Amino acid sequence: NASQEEKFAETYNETTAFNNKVDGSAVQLVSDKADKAKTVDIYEDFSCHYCSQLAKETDADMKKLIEDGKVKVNIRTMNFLDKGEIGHSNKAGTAAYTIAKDDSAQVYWNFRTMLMTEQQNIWGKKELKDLADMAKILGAKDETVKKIADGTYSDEFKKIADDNAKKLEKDGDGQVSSPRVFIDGKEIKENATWPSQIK
Repeated sequence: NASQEEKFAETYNETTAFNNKVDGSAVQLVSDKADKAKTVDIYEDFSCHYCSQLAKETDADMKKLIEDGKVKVNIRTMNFLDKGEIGHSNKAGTAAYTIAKDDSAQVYWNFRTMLMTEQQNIWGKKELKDLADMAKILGAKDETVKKIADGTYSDEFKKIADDNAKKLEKDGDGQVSSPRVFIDGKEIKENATWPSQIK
């Protein structure tokens, strides 16, 4: 509820030292320290439990690898859990994409963490205007908040999600599911420990 959400500003308030941009259908996270960095593709859906668990398990180790220039992470959001409808995966994904495209890496990172951590509490209960309010609490620019509420990128996001599903089908084993992690194009078997592959 509203009073709970005000406190998110304390809860989801990590600092970041990397850049964010949209590259094709990826949200690319990479720092200026990148030095022969490995490309890490992460296919995920904001309604998916195992994606939320993976984020909880790996986000701290991932953040450091990005900051230190060891990896370039492509967050490749999908929306299959909405089963073709415009549901939570699309709304949450659109909101996060809007921040990724127009706003700071720090707000993006904290918003993504929030969506994954709060997943079961918020699934199906947040419209774009509500996600916009959450983005404001987490520091998004005024225009970003407006674009989330307005669904300015809803259609763009539909294509992002479809494009990531198509890429996953081509690059993997043909199955589209999530979460999935690839390092330099090779699928990782135990996703929960992928950061430990990076030396």
